[PDB]
Amino acid sequence: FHAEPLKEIDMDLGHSVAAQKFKEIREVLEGNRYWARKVTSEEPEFMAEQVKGQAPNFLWIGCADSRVPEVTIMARKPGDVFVQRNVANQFKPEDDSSQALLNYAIMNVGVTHVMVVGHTGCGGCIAAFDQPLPTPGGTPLVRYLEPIIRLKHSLPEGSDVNDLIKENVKMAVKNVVNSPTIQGAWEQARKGEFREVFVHGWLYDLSTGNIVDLNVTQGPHPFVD
Amino acid sequence: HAEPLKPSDEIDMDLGHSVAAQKFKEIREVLEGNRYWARKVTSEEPEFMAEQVKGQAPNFLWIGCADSRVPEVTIMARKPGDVFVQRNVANQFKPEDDSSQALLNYAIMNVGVTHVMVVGHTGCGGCIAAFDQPLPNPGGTPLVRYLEPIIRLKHSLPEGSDVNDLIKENVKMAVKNVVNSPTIQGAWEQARKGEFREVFVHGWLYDLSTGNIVDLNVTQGPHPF
Ligand SMILES: [Zn+2]
Ligand SMILES: [Zn+2]
Repeated sequence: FHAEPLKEIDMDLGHSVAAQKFKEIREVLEGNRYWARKVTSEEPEFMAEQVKGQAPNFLWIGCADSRVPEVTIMARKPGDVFVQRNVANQFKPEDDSSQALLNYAIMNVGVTHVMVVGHTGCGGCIAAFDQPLPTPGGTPLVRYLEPIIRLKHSLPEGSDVNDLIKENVKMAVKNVVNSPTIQGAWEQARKGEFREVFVHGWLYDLSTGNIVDLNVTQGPHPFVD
Repeated sequence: HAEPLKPSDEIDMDLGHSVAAQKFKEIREVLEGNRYWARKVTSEEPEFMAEQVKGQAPNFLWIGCADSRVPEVTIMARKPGDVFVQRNVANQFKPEDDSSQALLNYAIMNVGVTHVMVVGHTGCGGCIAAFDQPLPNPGGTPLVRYLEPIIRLKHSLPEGSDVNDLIKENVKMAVKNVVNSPTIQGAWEQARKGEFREVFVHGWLYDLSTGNIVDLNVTQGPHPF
């Protein structure tokens, strides 16, 4: 919603303790100062429009991996893409976090397209790839990765890391589709009570920089062409 | 002598694989933007793709909000490979979640990050939603269940406190939660024994009015000063 202008809060980056002690911190904050000056002057109305609220058309459900920033790789702007990022782009149906996020995207800010986006070189999948099925689960990671481990064990023999990565996107897509939020949106949309919303599964290919559609899109109706 | 196909033709052909790009101009637009981006990067930076294929070594972990107006890489003028990211509604880091705890630990132990920034933002709908709420009859929709700690926080703040006050305190609460994490504790105790690099936690506030990131100066490291 509506941002109220700010107000001890101190804007001069000369007064940031960390920026005084760490070059890398100063660099990033100075990067931000320069970004803001630049944008303020090439689109004086940008900051003003964004203070009013947000209307992203997309929700990106993606991985924490530093190589996969959604706005850069989709060449978008702030305000285009509502985002969840966690390790190995999971959307667990039991998770309040994820259901709250998905419901808010769709019902409160007006998202139309939901993309689950995996990527090659995904350490979550690479790590799940050589685990045994749980009886119970070593670390927070192995436990968190349980559904991806189970998934690995349902793959045809000779399947590689990229097959796991791909099926993990499709599994997240199914989890999203089976949420109350989307099932509810689709029930309404079918009857013309709500806009149609779509869930997509994509894979970002680190070797090319290209997003590849895995074509597992679903909407309120049979999605064929 | 034979000329390559022009980029726009190659891109149209490349996107033929995507059913949805054939159905939604919005989707085609984002996949075209991506392809133009990837072409450019590959041309200006012939070995970007090569290095990112090999692995990642970000110095930062960003713990931020899903809000579409707050993409970390854009507003800090960074490149892919610089920032490992968690994004959820209103930038929570719940100490009992395996997902957050696994992400944090993976970032420090596996990925090698040195700085963890909790970043809140003005106009935060997560905070604005928890400002209105009475207290846990134990939570009437999963958003309310997810915003409990912020709902709690809200009721502890002095009378006349506004949204921006809650947003700031939410960052500090999150920072407190990360610091109290087993991961941070065990990096800090290990570091004080001169066995691990020092890792630091910061609290930032992104001001949508100006585009500036405010350091709230709540940085913690293994030692004071
Ligand atoms: Zn990943
Ligand atoms: Zn927010």
